[PDB]
Amino acid sequence: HPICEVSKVASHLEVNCDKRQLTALPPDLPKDTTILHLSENLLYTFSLATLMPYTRLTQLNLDRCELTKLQVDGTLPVLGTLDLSHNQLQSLPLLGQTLPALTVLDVSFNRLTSLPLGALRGLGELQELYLKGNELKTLPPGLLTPTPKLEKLSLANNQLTELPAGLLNGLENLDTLLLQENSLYTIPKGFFGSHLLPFAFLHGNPWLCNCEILYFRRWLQDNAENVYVWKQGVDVKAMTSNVASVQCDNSDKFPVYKYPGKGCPLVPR
Amino acid sequence: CTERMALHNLC
Ligand SMILES: [Cl-]
Repeated sequence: HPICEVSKVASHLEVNCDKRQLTALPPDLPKDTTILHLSENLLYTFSLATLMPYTRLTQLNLDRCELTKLQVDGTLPVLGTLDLSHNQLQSLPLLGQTLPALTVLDVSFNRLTSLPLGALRGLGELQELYLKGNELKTLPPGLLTPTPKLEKLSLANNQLTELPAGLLNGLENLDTLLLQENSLYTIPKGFFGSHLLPFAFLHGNPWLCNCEILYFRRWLQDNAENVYVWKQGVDVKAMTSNVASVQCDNSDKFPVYKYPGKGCPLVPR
Repeated sequence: CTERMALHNLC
């Protein structure tokens, strides 16, 4: 290509169009592109339809593109990975009519302040959803009904104050949940359901230790080796398990899993 | 390195 780097790795074709002052998709890219990098351009509006000529395209990065609108015309039947991180999106692109094979969606570090009812409808193959660093306060009911195969979910570093009780319903395969550094104060009873969850990050929330925290206290007991602290810059296999990171607010660091619950339920005596 | 890379041990 005269502008983008093209890197052939056996059958694989990875095209690097990163940081090239592009304001539009270049028109002469290989028809056989597997992976397209469009990071750090200026793609304010981007049309998914423009990528239809690329039949073998499985991964697209539009990260750090000052993107504000992603037009969802047309259909990309083989796109598996879409990275929209570090942009300016003020509402979530609604993609289920467009990317039926999507397994990975990253929209971390945008300007999202809520997700609409049905946001993920039609993304039935989704396995990973990253929403770290937006401005979310809660989630709509039924958010993950469309996505029963979900494996990893990040809501880290939002400003969440309520989680719907059935959020995790029918997630038979969930393996990582990141909820650290929000404004959460309680967990609805039964929130976790009955499936094993190997990695939960729950620290940096002002948990309210009253009788309604008992559910969470008992879950933390049964799951102490599954509760971790996020460390930046490393692999997750490098990170410390620490059930005591999860602390009662207004407490001086009293660990929720320790919560006595003495005299619950509170009644007149 | 990103959250996503970290969770796959690809940092
Ligand atoms: Cl109470």
